[PDB]
Amino acid sequence: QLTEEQIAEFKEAFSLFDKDGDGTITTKELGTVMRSLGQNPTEAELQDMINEVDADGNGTIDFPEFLTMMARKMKDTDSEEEIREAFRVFDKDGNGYISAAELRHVMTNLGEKLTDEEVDEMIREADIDGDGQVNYEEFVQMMTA
Amino acid sequence: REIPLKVLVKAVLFACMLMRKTMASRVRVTILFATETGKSEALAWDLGALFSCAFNPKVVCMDKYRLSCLEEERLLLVVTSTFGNGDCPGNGEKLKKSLFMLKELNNKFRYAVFGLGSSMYPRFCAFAHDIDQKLSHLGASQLTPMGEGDELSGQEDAFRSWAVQTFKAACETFDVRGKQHIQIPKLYT
Ligand SMILES: Cc1cc2nc3c(=O)[nH]c(=O)nc-3n(C[C@H](O)[C@H](O)[C@H](O)COP(=O)(O)O)c2cc1C
Ligand SMILES: [Ca+2]
Ligand SMILES: [Ca+2]
Ligand SMILES: [Ca+2]
Ligand SMILES: [Ca+2]
Repeated sequence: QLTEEQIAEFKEAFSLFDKDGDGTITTKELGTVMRSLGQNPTEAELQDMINEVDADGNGTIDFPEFLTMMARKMKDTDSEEEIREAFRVFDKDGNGYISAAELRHVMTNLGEKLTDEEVDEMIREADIDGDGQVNYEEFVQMMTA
Repeated sequence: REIPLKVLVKAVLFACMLMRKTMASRVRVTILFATETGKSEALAWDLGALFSCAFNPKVVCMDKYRLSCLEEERLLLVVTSTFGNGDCPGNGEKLKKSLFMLKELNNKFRYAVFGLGSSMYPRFCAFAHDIDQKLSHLGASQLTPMGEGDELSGQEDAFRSWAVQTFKAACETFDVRGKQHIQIPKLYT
């Protein structure tokens, strides 16, 4: 598994955390995004996470450590639940559908305020049955390409 | 400007894979509630929000709780009102029958209790006091003293007061790293 396409997406995903663009993710840059997503880890837990992915034990996470992890965790079974936990982050009402607003919400929380247009397209970017929404089936199909 | 959904999704999958692990390594906490008009359940899920800042809380109605569990708990929290004459709410009689039948407990876990009541009645928060007194007898260590939210004199205020104090104590007996710096909700100031 692992096609340059997927790797390249994981790099841009990595960048989302490495906001300052130095090539490493800090315990600080991690907390910021997790709290943006409604996750509430304690400072000591933040270092745990950083320490788990940090293979060179140098204090932070570089893309390689990020790729190393995601590539492994992806091809696994736990993904089942994890991918689903990823859905909930978006589906706040747990109605089984990620509506336009919900997607807006998360983005604005990530400090990314977009017009209602680019948001509706950011959806049809995976809306199999064109219902202007992303269900679980379409969400999981979008994670595993 | 912007991040393709397929990318963002991979990033949030990264965070989720991390929270899952630190969460399963936190200490489990069981929050039991019994309620007739729903005020105990609301406070119960509020207790869960506050406890989510350091622990792995679970909110569970008294009638869906299997006593067997008492033998594996680390910390049991109870939020229930009282009725009739020291009577339990509807969804609390099943557990009531049990807890008072139970003569022994090997796992001397930690527990704290908070009951909703109303000063008007002579048997104030009697059901909450009933389970609270029963647990000490059984051997469990009272984390914090039983609280009482008087329907007439600021229930929430009392709850929140007890919620926060019971939490700062839990972060203590369980050795919670960064104890004094955990950012809790805004309502508990
Ligand atoms: C018929 C009736 C009997 C009650 N008896 C008591 C009582 O003996 N002791 C007490 O502390 N509160 C008593 N209350 C007040 C409830 O404990 C209080 O209304 C509580 O807010 C309801 O909580 P809940 O929403 O969690 O069920 C009684 C209320 C009603 C309507
Ligand atoms: Ca960085
Ligand atoms: Ca590193
Ligand atoms: Ca939804
Ligand atoms: Ca759809």
